[PDB]
Amino acid sequence: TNTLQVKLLSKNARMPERNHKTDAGYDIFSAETVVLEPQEKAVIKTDVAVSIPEGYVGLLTSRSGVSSKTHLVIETGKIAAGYHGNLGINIKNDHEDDKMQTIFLRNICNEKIFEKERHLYKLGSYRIEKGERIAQLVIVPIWTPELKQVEEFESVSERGEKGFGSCGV
Amino acid sequence: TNTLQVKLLSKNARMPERNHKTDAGYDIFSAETVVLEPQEKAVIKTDVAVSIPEGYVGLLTSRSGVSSKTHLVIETGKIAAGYHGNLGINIKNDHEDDKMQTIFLRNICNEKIFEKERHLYKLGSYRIEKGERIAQLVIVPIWTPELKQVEEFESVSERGEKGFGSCGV
Amino acid sequence: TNTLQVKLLSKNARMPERNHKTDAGYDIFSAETVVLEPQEKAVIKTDVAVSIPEGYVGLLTSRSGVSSKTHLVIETGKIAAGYHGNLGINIKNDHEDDKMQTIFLRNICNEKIFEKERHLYKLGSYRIEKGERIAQLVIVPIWTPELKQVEEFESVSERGEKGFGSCGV
Ligand SMILES: O=c1ccn([C@H]2C[C@H](O)[C@@H](COP(=O)(O)O)O2)c(=O)[nH]1
Ligand SMILES: O=c1ccn([C@H]2C[C@H](O)[C@@H](COP(=O)(O)O)O2)c(=O)[nH]1
Ligand SMILES: O=c1ccn([C@H]2C[C@H](O)[C@@H](COP(=O)(O)O)O2)c(=O)[nH]1
Ligand code: NI
Ligand code: NI
Repeated sequence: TNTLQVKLLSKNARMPERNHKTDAGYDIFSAETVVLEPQEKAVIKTDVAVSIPEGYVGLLTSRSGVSSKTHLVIETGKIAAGYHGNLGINIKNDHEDDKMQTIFLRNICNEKIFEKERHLYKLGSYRIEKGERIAQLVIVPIWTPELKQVEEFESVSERGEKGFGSCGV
Repeated sequence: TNTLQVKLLSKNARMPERNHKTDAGYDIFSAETVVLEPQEKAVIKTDVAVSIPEGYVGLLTSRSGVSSKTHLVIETGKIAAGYHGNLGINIKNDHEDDKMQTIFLRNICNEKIFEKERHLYKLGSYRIEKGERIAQLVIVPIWTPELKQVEEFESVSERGEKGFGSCGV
Repeated sequence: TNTLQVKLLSKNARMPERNHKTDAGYDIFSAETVVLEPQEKAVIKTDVAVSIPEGYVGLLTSRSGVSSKTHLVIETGKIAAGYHGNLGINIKNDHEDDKMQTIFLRNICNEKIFEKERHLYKLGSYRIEKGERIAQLVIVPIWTPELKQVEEFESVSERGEKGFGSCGV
C-alpha cells in the first residue's frame, strides 16, 4: 500500500507537509511554545500521531536551517512501526552557560526577537514558537532477520576486524 | 537470505534482542562498567560482532530513554558490511564542566545512585553498568552505484541549487 | 539505473571514493582549510554536487575516526533528491570554552600540529585542512506515500501509545 495514516491529537497540531516530489521527507511542526535556556533539555510535543507499517522505520530528524544557524541540537528519533503515541522532538540547547545576560531572545534562525516589554534573559536562550517548522520525518525500509549465534562467520571479508577509528589517511 | 550472524567475544557480552515484530531494531547492551565525567569521551565496547551482508548498513544509534533523560550523547555509527570486529558505542557525556562537586553519581536514567561508601564526584557524572541497555541497531538497505563525473546533470530539478539553510518559513 | 552523477564545482574539490565492495558509502573530503575555535559553528564546503534520483535520500554523516577522537560534531545532512547545489558539512567544535591558551592546534585526529612559526591559540581548537577526509555519504531508499488524516488507526498494535522514554529495563 501507498498510504500513511496521521492522527492530530489537538487543535495545536499541524499537518506534516511534503511539497515537491523531489523532497526527502515530511515537515514537522511544533505544537508548543517553549523557551530553552543554555544547556537545557526538553521533549517538544508535536501532538501528531503516525501509523508506520511493518518493514519501515521513521527518522524524526533535524533540518539544515535550524541546526546550522542555532545551537539547538535535535537527536534523531527512531520511530518504530506500531508506535501510535505523540511524536516528541528530542532537543537540547547546546549553547554554553557563560553566566551572561541579555535582553534579546533568539529565534530558530538565530535572529534577535524584539519585544515591547523588556525582560532579562540568559545569553544563548532560544524560543520555539507554536506552529514553527523545526523538524522533518524521513521514512526508510528496514531489514529485520532472525538472529543466529555463531563462533565464526561463514564469509570472511576483506575489511575484517578493521577498521574502527581511522583519521588522517 | 533472512539470517544475521552474531559472534559474542566475551562472557561479558549480551545477545541483542528484538522483542515484538513491531520493533525497528535490536537492543544493544554494554559489556563495560564505566564512569564518564562531564565532557569526557569514550568508546564503550559491546564485545559483540555482527556479519551484515552486502547491500545493507547497520545504524548503531541512541534510544529515546537514555538520550532524553541524560546528557549522554551517542554518535550514530555506520556499521559497514564485512566489519566483523567489536561494535563500539561512540559516546560523550555532554554535561558542562561547572567545577562543582557532589556525592551522587547519575545512572543512564538520570536517577541518583545511592552508595554505602561515600565518595566525591564531579557534578554531571554518569555511570554505565555492565549489561545495561543503552543503544540499538537498525539495519537499512543501501544504494551503492558507480560514480560518473559530469559537467552538467541530465535531469534539471525544480528544487535546484537551493535550498540550504532555510529557517522561519 | 545504477549510476550516480557527480559535479566538481572547483579545483579544490575532490572526487568521492568507494574503495572495497564491502564499504557502506562514499568518502567526502573538505575543500576548505578552516580553524574552528571551541564552541564555534561552520558549514564546510566540499565544492561537490550530486544528483540523487527520486526514491532515495543521501546521508551526509560522520566517520568513526574524526568523531571519536575529536570534539568535532557533524550533524547528519539529509541530501534530498534533486538538490544539485554544493554539499555542506554541518559542523560544530563542541569543546568547552575554558578560556585557556595553548601554542598547539589539534588536527582531525586530535594530534598536536607542530609549527615553525609560534602562535597562541585557544585550547580545544581544531584545524581542518583542504583535502582531508572528514565525512561520508550513505544513500538509502525512501518511502514517500500519500498522507491521510484519520481519527483512529486501522490496525491497533501491541506497542501502542507506549513507549517513549524507557531507561533501566
Ligand atoms: O525522538 C523521539 C524518539 C522516539 N520516539 C518514539 C518513537 C519510538 O517508537 C518510541 C520508543 O523509542 P526508543 O526508546 O525505541 O528509542 O518513542 C519519539 O517520538 N521521538
Ligand atoms: O560507532 C561506531 C562507528 C563505527 N564502528 C565500526 C563499524 C564500521 O564498519 C567501522 C568503520 O567506521 P567508519 O570509519 O567507516 O565510520 O567501525 C563502530 O563499531 N561503532
Ligand atoms: O548538512 C547538510 C544538510 C543539508 N544539505 C542540503 C541537502 C538538502 O537537500 C538541502 C536542504 O536541507 P534541509 O533544509 O531539508 O535539511 O540542503 C547539505 O548540503 N548539508
Ligand atoms: Ni542518523
Ligand atoms: Ni556541549
